[PDB]
Amino acid sequence: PQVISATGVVKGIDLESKKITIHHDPIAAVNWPEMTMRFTITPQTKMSEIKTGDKVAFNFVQQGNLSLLQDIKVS
Ligand SMILES: [Cu+2]
Repeated sequence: PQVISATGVVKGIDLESKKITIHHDPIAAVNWPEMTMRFTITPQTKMSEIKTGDKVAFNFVQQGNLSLLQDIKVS
C-alpha cells in the first residue's frame, strides 16, 4: 500500500513481458541506492508515452516478488 516515488532513466521497454527497465536514482523511503530494476506494468498502471533513454518520474508498490508501477511519465 506504501506508494514509492522514484526517478530514473528508462533502459528498456518490453510491453509483451509487461516490463520497464529503469536505472533509478536513490530511493530514501526504502533505503535503496541507485539500482537498475524492472518495473511491472499492470492493466491499471497510469502510462504515459515513454521511450528508452527518457528521464522519468514514477510511482510503484512492492507486491510479491514484483515492483508494480502505479504511474510513469517523462520528468
Ligand atoms: Cu531498486
